[PDB]
Amino acid sequence: SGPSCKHCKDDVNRLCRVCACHLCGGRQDPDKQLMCDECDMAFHIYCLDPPLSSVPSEDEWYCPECRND
Amino acid sequence: ARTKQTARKSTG
Ligand SMILES: [Zn+2]
Ligand SMILES: [Zn+2]
Ligand SMILES: [Zn+2]
Repeated sequence: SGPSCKHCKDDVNRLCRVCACHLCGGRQDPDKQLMCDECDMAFHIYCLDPPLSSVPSEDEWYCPECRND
Repeated sequence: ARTKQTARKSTG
């Protein structure tokens, strides 16, 4: 499954949940978008702005469900 | 990992 959206061209006028926020799909501090490379799912960490304020991109990161394997 | 900053995109 490549990162490209075969169902979304990421138009500037329209926001895509796969390339943006799935929970709200809105523009909010997009630079702080966190996503698990194994999945195209991200976290409301930028929308909610929780104490985490940390980016695990330093190394490969897996979403909580990935580990629930 | 896959940070994917996501370029700015809105109805703006
Ligand atoms: Zn997309
Ligand atoms: Zn959101
Ligand atoms: Zn995952």
